Amino acid sequence: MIINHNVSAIFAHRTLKSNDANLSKDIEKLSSGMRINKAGDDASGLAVSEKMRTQIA
Amino acid sequence: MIINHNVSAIFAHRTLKSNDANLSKDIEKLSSGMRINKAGDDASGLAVSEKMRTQIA
Amino acid sequence: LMNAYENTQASESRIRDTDMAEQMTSFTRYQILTQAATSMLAQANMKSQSVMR
Amino acid sequence: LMNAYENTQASESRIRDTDMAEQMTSFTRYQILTQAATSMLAQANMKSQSVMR
Repeated sequence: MIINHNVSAIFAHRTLKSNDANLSKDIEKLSSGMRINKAGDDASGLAVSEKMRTQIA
Repeated sequence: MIINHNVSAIFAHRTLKSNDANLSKDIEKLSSGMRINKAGDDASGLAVSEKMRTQIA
Repeated sequence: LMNAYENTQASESRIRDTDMAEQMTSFTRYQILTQAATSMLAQANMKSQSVMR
Repeated sequence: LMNAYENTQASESRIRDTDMAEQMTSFTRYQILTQAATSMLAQANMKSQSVMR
């Protein structure tokens, strides 16, 4: 075995890494009660929503 | 994972901070029965209402 | 005088007074949002313990 | 008198009373760090026994 580098640990670190980032956004949307929180969740959806919020006001 | 700081709890608490904050203003109007409890919520609405209450009295 | 007073009181009510039916709907909105943001905050606390193993 | 009492109390409570939700976050954070160093503290003691064979 090539003990010098842990290739499986490199892969496992990245696979775990993405799930944590995905997990964080799920906690974001359940806490705030809205599907879009920051610029980056949906570029178009924010722009469509804000105009509707202008109409509602 | 990053353990020295946790931004999942940061966003949730700041979300909770404004969740509780607006709930306080909901109790104000429900208990009072008056929609404008303090100045700023409707600055000109409160101002016109005072001029109306001036005439009503 | 009475008629004008009655009309201004109706006019002042719209701006100044609140709707009990309307505000309760908004009141229950944040109350559930309060619990949800609280429940997820506890979940975020438990999140970081998983790296100990 | 009653109005200033409520407002002064709010101003005081902000600087004095603590937010339980935010405080629980830092408390749970520091608890894991204590288990982190304790785990590493144990390792550093067993490390010294390599060359001592």
